[PDB]
Amino acid sequence: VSSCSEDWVGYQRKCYFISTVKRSWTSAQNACSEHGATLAVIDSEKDMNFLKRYAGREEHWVGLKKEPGHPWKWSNGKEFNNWFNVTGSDKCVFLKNTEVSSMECEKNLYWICNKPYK
Amino acid sequence: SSCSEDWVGYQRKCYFISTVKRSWTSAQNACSEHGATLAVIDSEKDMNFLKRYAGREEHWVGLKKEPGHPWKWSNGKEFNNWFNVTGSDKCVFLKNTEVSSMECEKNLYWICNKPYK
Ligand SMILES: [Cl-]
Ligand SMILES: [Cl-]
Ligand SMILES: [Cl-]
Repeated sequence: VSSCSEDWVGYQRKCYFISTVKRSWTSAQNACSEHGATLAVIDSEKDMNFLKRYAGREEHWVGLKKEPGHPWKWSNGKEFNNWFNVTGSDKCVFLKNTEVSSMECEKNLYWICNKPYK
Repeated sequence: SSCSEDWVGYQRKCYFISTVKRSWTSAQNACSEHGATLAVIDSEKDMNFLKRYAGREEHWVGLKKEPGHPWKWSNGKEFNNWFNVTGSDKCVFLKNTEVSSMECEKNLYWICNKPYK
């Protein structure tokens, strides 16, 4: 048995899936959830650097969302402590090779899921 | 299991992206130190992954042409020219928007790969 599917990317004890189609943050989260994953949680600078580089030119949703009145929360429930900057003031976070920013959640963007190694 | 620490697993191969720029030969030797070779590309999936993994900077991969011999992959498989290598040099590099060639003695980042079981 192996830690990740052959069509997922394994890095630093997490398996990643990068989508081939664009959908809303909520639909993407649902799609990750169908595969025992969440929209990507980023634990380290290593994880961030890998994610931004690979994302490339195109915006990709990741597992971070900010609701007015609540702290920033990762999709696995872990509170986010703002160790990286997120520009803009929209609820849903995306990244790409040159930015980590925010956009309206209903916008159709590519996405990235992750889950622990099996 | 999986690829080792600091390696990336995709399509039953483990990949490693360098943090320093070196000649193609020095790069191949560095890969060899870790049971790998400069990246070999078996499929369109591998190619698309490698170009994305490489990002914006040029990275050496395991394709090289000795001017009296055909093109050959670092794992011994002859290259069937399923993609074009532009430029005018012996050693192949790629990045997210390009596969081309450069003088082998030039210092570029590199990507290693190895199968895995
Ligand atoms: Cl998809
Ligand atoms: Cl290195
Ligand atoms: Cl360097």
